[PDB]
Amino acid sequence: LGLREIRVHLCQRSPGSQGVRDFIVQRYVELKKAHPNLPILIRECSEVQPKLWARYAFGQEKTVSLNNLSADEVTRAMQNVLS
Amino acid sequence: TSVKPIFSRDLNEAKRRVRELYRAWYREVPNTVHLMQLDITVKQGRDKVREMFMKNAHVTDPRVVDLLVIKGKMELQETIKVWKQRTHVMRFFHETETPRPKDFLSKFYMGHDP
Amino acid sequence: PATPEQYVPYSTTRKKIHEWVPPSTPY
Amino acid sequence: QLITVDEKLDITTLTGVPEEHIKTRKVRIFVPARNNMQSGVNNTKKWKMEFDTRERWENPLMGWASTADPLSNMVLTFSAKEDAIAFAEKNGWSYDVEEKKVPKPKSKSYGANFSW
Amino acid sequence: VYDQVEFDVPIGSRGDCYDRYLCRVEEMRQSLRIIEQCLNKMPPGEIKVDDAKVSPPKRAEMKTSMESLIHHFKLYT
Amino acid sequence: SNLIEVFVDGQSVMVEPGTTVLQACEKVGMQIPRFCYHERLSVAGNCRMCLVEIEKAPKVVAACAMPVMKGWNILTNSEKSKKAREGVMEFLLANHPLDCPICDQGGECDLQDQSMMFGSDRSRFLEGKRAVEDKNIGPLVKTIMTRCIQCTRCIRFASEIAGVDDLGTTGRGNDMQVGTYIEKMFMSELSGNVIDICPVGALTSKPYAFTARPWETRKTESIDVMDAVGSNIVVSTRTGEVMRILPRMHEDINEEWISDKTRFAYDGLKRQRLTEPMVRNEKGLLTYTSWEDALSRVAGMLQNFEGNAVAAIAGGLVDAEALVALKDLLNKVDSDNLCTEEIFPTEGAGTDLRSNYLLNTTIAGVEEADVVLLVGTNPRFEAPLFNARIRKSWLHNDLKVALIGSPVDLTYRYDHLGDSPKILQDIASGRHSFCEVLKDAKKPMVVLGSSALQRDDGAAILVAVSNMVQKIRVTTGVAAEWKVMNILHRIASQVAALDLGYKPGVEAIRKNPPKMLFLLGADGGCITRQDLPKDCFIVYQGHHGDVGAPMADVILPGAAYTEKSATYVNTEGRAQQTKVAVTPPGLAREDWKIIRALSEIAGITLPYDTLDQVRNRLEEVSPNLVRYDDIEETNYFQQASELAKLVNQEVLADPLVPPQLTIKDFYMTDSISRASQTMAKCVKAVT
Amino acid sequence: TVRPRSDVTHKQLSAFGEYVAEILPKYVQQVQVSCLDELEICIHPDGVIPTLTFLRDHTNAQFKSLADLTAVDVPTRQNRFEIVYNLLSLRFNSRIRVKTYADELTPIDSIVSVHIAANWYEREVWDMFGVFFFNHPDLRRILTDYGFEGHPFRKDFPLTGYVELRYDDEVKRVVAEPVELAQEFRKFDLNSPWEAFP
Amino acid sequence: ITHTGQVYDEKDYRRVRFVDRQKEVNENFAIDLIAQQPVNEVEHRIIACDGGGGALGHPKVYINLDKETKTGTCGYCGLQFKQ
Ligand code: SF4
Ligand code: SF4
Ligand code: FES
Ligand SMILES: [Zn+2]
Repeated sequence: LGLREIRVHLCQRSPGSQGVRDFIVQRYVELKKAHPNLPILIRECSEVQPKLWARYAFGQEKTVSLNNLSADEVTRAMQNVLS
Repeated sequence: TSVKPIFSRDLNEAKRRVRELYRAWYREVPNTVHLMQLDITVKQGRDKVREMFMKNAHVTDPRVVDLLVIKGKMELQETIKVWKQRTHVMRFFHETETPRPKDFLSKFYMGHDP
Repeated sequence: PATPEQYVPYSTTRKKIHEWVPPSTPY
Repeated sequence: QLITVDEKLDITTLTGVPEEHIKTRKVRIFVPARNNMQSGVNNTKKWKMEFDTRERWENPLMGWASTADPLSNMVLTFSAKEDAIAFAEKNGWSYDVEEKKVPKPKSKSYGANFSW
Repeated sequence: VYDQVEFDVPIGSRGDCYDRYLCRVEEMRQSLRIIEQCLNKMPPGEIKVDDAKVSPPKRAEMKTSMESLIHHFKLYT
Repeated sequence: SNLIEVFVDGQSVMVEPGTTVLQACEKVGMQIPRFCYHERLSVAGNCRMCLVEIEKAPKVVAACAMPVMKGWNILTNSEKSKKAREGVMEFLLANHPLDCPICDQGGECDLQDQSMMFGSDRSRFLEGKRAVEDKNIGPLVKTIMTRCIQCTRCIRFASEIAGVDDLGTTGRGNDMQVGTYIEKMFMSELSGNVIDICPVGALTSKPYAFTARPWETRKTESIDVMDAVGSNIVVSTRTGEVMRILPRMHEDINEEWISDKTRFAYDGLKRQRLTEPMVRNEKGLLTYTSWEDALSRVAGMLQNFEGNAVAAIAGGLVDAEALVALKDLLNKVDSDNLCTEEIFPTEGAGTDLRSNYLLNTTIAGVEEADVVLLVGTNPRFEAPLFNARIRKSWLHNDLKVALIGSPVDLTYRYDHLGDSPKILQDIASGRHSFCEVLKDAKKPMVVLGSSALQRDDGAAILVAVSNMVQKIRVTTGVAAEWKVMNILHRIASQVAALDLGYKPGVEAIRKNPPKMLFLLGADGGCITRQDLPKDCFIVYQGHHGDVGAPMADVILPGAAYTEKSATYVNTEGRAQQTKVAVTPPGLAREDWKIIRALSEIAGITLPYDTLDQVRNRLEEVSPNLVRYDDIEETNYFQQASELAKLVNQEVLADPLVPPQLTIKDFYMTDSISRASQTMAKCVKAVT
Repeated sequence: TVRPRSDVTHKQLSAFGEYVAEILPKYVQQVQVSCLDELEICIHPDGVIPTLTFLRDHTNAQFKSLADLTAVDVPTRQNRFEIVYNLLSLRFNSRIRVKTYADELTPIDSIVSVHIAANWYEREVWDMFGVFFFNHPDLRRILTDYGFEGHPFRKDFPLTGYVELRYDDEVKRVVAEPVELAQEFRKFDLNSPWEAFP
Repeated sequence: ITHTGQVYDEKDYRRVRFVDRQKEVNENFAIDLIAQQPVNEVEHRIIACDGGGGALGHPKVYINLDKETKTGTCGYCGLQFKQ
């Protein structure tokens, strides 16, 4: 229903996370500006393919695995969630 | 990896023993109730037997099933004979013990232990 | 060189805990 | 002979431990830490597998501490992480291995405290 | 110190309860022979090895010398 | 390879030049019997109980001070080095008073053992013993110093770890007594460590005077929750009540030392403690009632109230597991007004990139720094075992400490740049003198204590510091993994809260008042019934009745960190696990379950039903909570600065002042401490 | 305070240990005369009947009586149980220890054929530790209760068990009950942390 | 009330025990009997205290009656010694 927060869990040093890391270095600074106070809790993965969670209105959440997903892809994936 | 067999080589081979025990027990429950003047009904008891033979129904290491039979048979010997009194056999029925609840709310509501 | 005086045990321990006593008057 | 099997040798059904003490109970493999009160390091060399701490209550009549955790005074002692994880897996308990914490080498010199 | 006391083992034939009874009655008699030697030849000395690490220190010593208090405390605890 | 080769009874180990003979024996595995030698204390050679015999050498050498040379074989179990111990132990024991059944370091004696293993079966001292005069060093240390073996560990600790040089030796001969010449109490944090460090039971703990004896004490290894350094500790429990908390060694966090607060406030844990779930009744008095009734009081109000009418002000010592069980519940009724009492500026990336709010340089990094600019905190009384870190690195290494706060007792020589938040701008401009000092620093670090952030211009103070860290980093050209910006906390449940996604500050609750508030261990005055809607339905979830209890429509007692397998995380994000030392008292229950149960009565049941499951939940919200004893490095700072640059705020001229100005400020700071009789005795001693 | 000992024995027995190791190379893994002047021949579990038969019936080593059969359980070792057989030679006035290793699920053979003394000891090892003896006549619980579940002397078994008994009037029988002890057994952590110089 | 408290609160159900019975309580409190003893005056700076016995008393400890300000008290007998 209504996005309440988006937690991007990205491994720190792996091919999979690679690019996800890029998203942060290329767009987080802007995403936060664009849609501020949208809790975006970027946190760390542990040898677990990068994932993007997102709470919604009433305890609802969705997962999207982005292992080896490239940068641009992530960018959109974030934009898709905060449609 | 390789392991010496206790008595059976393949799980299937062993199960042959597991069934040769089930039958034995089944054909014995009736006798016990009468001999040990137990009060539970033949049907009731025979239920217990299946339960147990069933409780162990998940192991796949033949050596373990080769071992539980033995322990299993031993328990018959005693029960077939009256080496075990009523007290012993009836202990399989938790007559006094109040079955512990499992629902979380049912446990949270009583006892700090999980 | 029936008797009433029967030993009865205690817990001679000073109770080892203290519960919050709730506030006396309401708010 | 030499049959082959692929299990973690769960002898949980040969052990004889009541289910609830094999299911809801977590062993904690760890190398005991030193008693700060003493400086002997002979009690921090072998890995121990102790179980969870359940209710320790008071006997109403005499005030003693009573308990219903049969596996409360249990502290199995192994000689390596490998041999403790194996036993816990063997018996069907859940484990929480804690890596050893040997002091690192700290360089000590008598003269150093005389510099100015 | 049995190596220093003299006694005769009472062996028996016809391994039957009786021969076994007779042997038990003889060992009681042979034990009186060993008890006789022990009373006749018991040496003056102390009754416990006195390296305090193994056997506890004497009551007077633990109450007057520190090494003995430490050895009593550690041995008992 | 500068290893030099030396023989330990033949094992022929190879060691760095400059390792002591005692150290050489350690790597082979042999232990030299030792007194007056502590690993993190200077070598003194006072006892000489460690005499060993290097080979084909004339005399015995002190393993604590002799640098091992090339090809010296140490003979640790020779016929000589045993007469060198059988004869020293003769002396230590000769003047010793035999009150081992008084000395509560009975089984915790490094002098009976060494006597009982390496010393002598008998005594030859047929003469008269000596006696010294018991003095008062404080209300925490009982110095029955007739016990003292003049090993000078105390004097050193007091001078090298704690910078308080009050203790000292007085007199020569056999009446050298190591006590303060004038009777001035040894008042300092880090004080209680003397107990643990004196191997003799001369000075021991006064509260734990005679309550127990060590063989009985069952020892459970857990985590310090009183302060945010998260010091490792061992809780010694006998027959189910905690008897003493003593340090256990963690190289990185507390290396064998714990604070005075987190060792003598175990007594506070046993009184004023909530146990049964009372519910306001009758005229308003709280009345003890069964869980079922108290829980549905709360559940019924929860079903009635919608989102943003239900809020949670958590804070203090609540664990991560309760914090996720309280968020998952209030989101299942769609209020994300979950908040913490300590306000961390969120006017930025805020709580979003851990780099923002975590001492980035680890506690152990303070050892490698080159200059530290502490701004806004009295590290001493906020995080004592981090003040010690800067203590050791200012002594053994050469840290140049600079404080922008109140000039305050820091146990070391700092440079007081000033008491003004705007002079932070002065360094950013390069105007102030220390600007070059940092320019000269190859590995500098900046520390901003949350205690500053808690003022109104805290958002501006964080932004101003981030600007200076930015050009400090640019001017120094410091390498990326070296991390200049870090901020230290003083509340155990802050970092975890912030990580789990809890938004700091009660500012949101202030603007819109919630019909129902579930205070979760909050004893702070951040909101009051006076500041709430008229309905003001509020339910305290905690362990000690202090401020939140008497203004509470429901009391749901919880546990304390001695009584649950919860997780906490200190300031550089190292998650750590408390183990259950004692079962929780009364009907009191673990914090996570109360909230799982309330959810079941409410009907929005939470998914987990066992704690491993809640640990799996934590993995979903923040994944470095399921990971213990690990500090993770991803310095998402550069983007943090960009948002800091966007934020515009004014740093008011009011000087930034740490709330704990002097040590009486420190003793009592939390429920488990404000209830401490020992802390109370300490407070009046200072006053 | 130093035992009065004879070196003759250490040597004589050491020599027998080499003799047994030479005569049976296939089953003996390690032979050692301890300093208590006793001998221990450690055999592969398969050598239990060959090694003991050679000792029971060899002119130069007659070991007619089985003093005892016991199983130390070192939980660490992979093969936890260490069955130990102590044997006595009336002819040569000397004693020997043959010890082999058995795991929870790998049974070892039964020596009842070699010595009929073992018929009972092997039943006690099964009841106490759970080691199973192959082709053993009548193996069944010697010491534990008829319905006992679990092998008691295993180091992983709680001192006080899991079940206790009481008479329940309502059922008029001696009923079992999960163990609740009125005073837990204070476990004393008495063990010094300063090791002894060897 | 025993020398160490223990007195049951009126409401305590733990009082039935003493019904048709009574309470074993020693009337001779050692807190007071030891106070009903003369401070042992001495000449020497330090004094011994074998517990009034050799091997029938308590371990022998030497007390420093060095300050009249405080009468040394052997930790075993609670006997105050007046310099
Ligand atoms: S210190 Fe206390 S315990 Fe250790 S010896 Fe001296 S008196 Fe006995
Ligand atoms: S007090 Fe403890 S530490 Fe200080 S000198 Fe005497 S013994 Fe050594
Ligand atoms: S320990 Fe070597 S000098 Fe005291
Ligand atoms: Zn006295």
